[PDB]
Amino acid sequence: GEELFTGVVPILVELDGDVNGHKFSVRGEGEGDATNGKLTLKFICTTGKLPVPWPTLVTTLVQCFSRYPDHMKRHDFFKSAMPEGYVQERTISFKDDGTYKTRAEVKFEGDTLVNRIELKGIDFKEDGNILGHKLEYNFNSHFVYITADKQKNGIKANFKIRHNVEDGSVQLADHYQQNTPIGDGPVLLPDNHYLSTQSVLSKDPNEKRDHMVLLEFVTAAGIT
Ligand SMILES: [Mg+2]
Ligand SMILES: [Mg+2]
Ligand SMILES: [Mg+2]
Ligand SMILES: [Mg+2]
Ligand SMILES: [Mg+2]
Repeated sequence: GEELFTGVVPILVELDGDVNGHKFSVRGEGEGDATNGKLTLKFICTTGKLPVPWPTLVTTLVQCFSRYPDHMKRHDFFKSAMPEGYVQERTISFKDDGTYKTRAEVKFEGDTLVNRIELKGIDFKEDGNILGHKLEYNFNSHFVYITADKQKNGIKANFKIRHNVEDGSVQLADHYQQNTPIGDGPVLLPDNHYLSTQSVLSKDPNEKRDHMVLLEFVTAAGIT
């Protein structure tokens, strides 16, 4: 799949969500560039006002675009499954609050790398940090710790996302993640390694809808 990730690649993101009964959709459009490890995307709430904070959806809203050092190019599970793609499933547990269960299909449709997601959020506390919109419109940098799954012919990741809250606290969102290939093949099963992740959130001034502009930089490390 590498050759598919030389140069820039256009991206489409689709997310249908339901959190404590509130239903919504998100559409994301942009460009990735795995040589650099760089995404630039604009997501729009296609259905109205987003019932949850934009930052809680960042990890859900294309890890195939991780810049992999040449001395690790063989541990790049994500790229090795293209163009056919992968299923990405997570349990995201917000500390002291609800849980997101997500299922996404990531794959090429022609030229465009597509992310189509269903998200279901349960047990969210009314006027918690999430439903009570107390989270800052920013993001921190994280480590995403990956290991292979012999059995599923795939990988597992595990990381804790730290969301800044308006009172200066930190809402942890614990992430367990499971990826399995779609198409038929053996795929690249990595020894233990991580992704170093960095992200910046911003707004487009001439956009009258509720939206999120995202810049992300990701590179893989942990192997010498
Ligand atoms: Mg949509
Ligand atoms: Mg290198
Ligand atoms: Mg689901
Ligand atoms: Mg309960
Ligand atoms: Mg971290």
